[PDB]
Amino acid sequence: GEDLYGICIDIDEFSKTATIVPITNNFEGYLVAKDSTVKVKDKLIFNKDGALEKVKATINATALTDAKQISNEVYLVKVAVFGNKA
Amino acid sequence: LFDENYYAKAVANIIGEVKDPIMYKWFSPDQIEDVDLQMGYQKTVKWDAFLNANPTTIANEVNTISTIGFSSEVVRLNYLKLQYKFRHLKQTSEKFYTSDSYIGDINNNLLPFAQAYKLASSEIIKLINHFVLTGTVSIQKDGKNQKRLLPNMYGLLNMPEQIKEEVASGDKDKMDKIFEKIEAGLSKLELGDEFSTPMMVIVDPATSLKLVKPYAAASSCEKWEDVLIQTIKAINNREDVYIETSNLLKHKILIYPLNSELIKFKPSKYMLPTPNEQVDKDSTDVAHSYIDFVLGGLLATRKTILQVNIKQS
Amino acid sequence: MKNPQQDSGLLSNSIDFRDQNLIFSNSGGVCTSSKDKIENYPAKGYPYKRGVKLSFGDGTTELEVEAGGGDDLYGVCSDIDEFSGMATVIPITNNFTGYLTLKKVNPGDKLNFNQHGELEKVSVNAIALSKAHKLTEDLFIVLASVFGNRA
Amino acid sequence: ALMKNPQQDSGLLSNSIDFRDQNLIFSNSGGVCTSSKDKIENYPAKGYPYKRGVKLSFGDGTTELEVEAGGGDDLYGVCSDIDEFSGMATVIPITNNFTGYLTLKKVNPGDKLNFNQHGELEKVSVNAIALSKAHKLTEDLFIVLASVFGNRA
Amino acid sequence: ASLLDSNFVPINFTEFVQAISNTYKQRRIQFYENLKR
Repeated sequence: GEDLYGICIDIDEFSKTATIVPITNNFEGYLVAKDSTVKVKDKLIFNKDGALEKVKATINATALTDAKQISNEVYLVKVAVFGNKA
Repeated sequence: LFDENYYAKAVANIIGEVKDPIMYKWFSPDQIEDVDLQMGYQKTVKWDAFLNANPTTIANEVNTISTIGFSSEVVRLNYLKLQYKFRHLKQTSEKFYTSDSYIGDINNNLLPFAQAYKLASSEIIKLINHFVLTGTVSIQKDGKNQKRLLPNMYGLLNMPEQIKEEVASGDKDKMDKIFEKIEAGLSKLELGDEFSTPMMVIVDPATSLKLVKPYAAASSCEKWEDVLIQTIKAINNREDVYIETSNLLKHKILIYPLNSELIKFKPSKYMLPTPNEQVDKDSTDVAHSYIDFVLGGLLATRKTILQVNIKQS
Repeated sequence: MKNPQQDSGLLSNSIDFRDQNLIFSNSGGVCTSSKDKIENYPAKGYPYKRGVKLSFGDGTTELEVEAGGGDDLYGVCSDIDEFSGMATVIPITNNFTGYLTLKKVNPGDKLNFNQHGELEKVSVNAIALSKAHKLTEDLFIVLASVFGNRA
Repeated sequence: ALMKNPQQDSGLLSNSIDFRDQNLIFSNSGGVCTSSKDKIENYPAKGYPYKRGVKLSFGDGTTELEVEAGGGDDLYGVCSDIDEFSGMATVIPITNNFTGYLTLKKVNPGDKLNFNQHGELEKVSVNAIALSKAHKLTEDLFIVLASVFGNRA
Repeated sequence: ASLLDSNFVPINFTEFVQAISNTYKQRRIQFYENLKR
């Protein structure tokens, strides 16, 4: 939503520490998606659970590939995030 | 330098463990000649002659004679330099991750410099081999999202102005139809004076399975493989024919000569992976390194490669 | 073309030191930090010294950058390699200060990128640090500092 | 685009095995049959008149006359070759007959052809007779083997 | 000037890279000699 600060890219569970790239720095990588209804060249918004859903987008995130399923609910999609809209 | 740089010593002591590329089997020892370049082009010029019209009869007195023209072609080969980056553990930080059996954090997927460099190098070579065969760079099974490459950079399968045969979807499993297309392509091949040379065939594993079936009522002691070898031997002056199977290919058959005069491979001497001097260091235990490789340098004559595509759709 | 392909007829006079930077051949920025994030992309057309946008094909080939702006602005091209068809792009997140193409304007004016990657007077993106300088009949450049997107 | 030598390089070596139909290229300069007693003149080139009918063009007077592609009553000769470094067009006068490939307007042997305003041959004054059918090298570039015999009504 | 030679002592990073290319080339030559087809 409007409270987004950054994105978590790594977690050390032993120390319970999450490494985060701030929203001011652009990123290109795989992120969790709400479902498999996302195609290439689609505007994506972060939901309340921190998952990317297909589109009032405060940030500009565009999907590079389609949703790929690994587990029953794990959906990984390659996305590039490059700041905030206006 | 080895006393001062630990990474340089580490690579030199692990360079032997990296396996040789499989693309070396696809070419003769004389077909490969290294060049000194990293990014640029190499151009060559070829001269041809042609007849403008019918000859002129020399009877009585005549001044207007028929002419023979000439033309030149400049052939350019492009080279591209590409780089990859990988993360590894710092040399000083190794001792704090050296467990009894394994070395490195299993949870964090962190490895020492030597083992990380070895695994990274092998992956790069696999990508290089895939390019030399298919002519394209991609990391998806579908083959989409290919890297846009410079022109004059072609592989064995995407080389233009070669004989291309397509097998229809209905005849995908009919080996007779497949061999029919091979025969048509072999007819259209134009080896010229370089016919007396060995030949190389590359097939996908599915094709290799269809080859061993008896030749077709079923024959005795005659299989589709034997028929194909004889058919190629008809046009190569009965020279040796080598058949290879590659998992990289899929429903494709590739036939081309092993003569340097027709097809030659001129890769950069720095094509194979080479470590970079720059190492990213920080206050933590994680470091970054870079590997460089060069792509390009395949030269072939027109209409000397047969490309058979079995439409599986 | 960043570098004038036509050869000059005379040797230049390397005696003066003033007003020797207002050329289209100048690549990069006036003030450059070693902690600036720099990317390269396939070049579609000639986006040199212009705002660029990401374009996706049919999926057969990867994404590229073409000169553009508006809501689709992705970055600013500050350099280009003609041999490799590669455009050096600074992301819109990173801030840039240098000379950019201007639509054919005074210091203190607020500038936004147009559909063709050209700066024009008014969401604002940059502020003009100088006036328009004419290099060719239709070529105008301006020193501008880009600080991202803000309404 | 239209230059005698293509600027784009060739990716592969040509196959020099066949000897038939290898002269129908735009780079084939000169004439198919050429005598040692032919008169040939070079002139400054205005535009790119290669393999076209040319006419004399005069400037204000500061510079000498040059030749530009054209035909009609103003026809002076046929340009058979051009040197791009010097911008000099080799022109054979209309008083000298010529046999070679010339640009055709975008036709069977025996047809009568006259030059148009742009120096291209078109079916019908008669200047030359087509010796073959139109050969297409590009979507708009059509060449034709023709023999020019000057002007005659 | 190859990494196989124990006597080789690379003075700088440049000489190290050249020996790598020479080492690769010698491996290719050895591979074809051992190949029998």
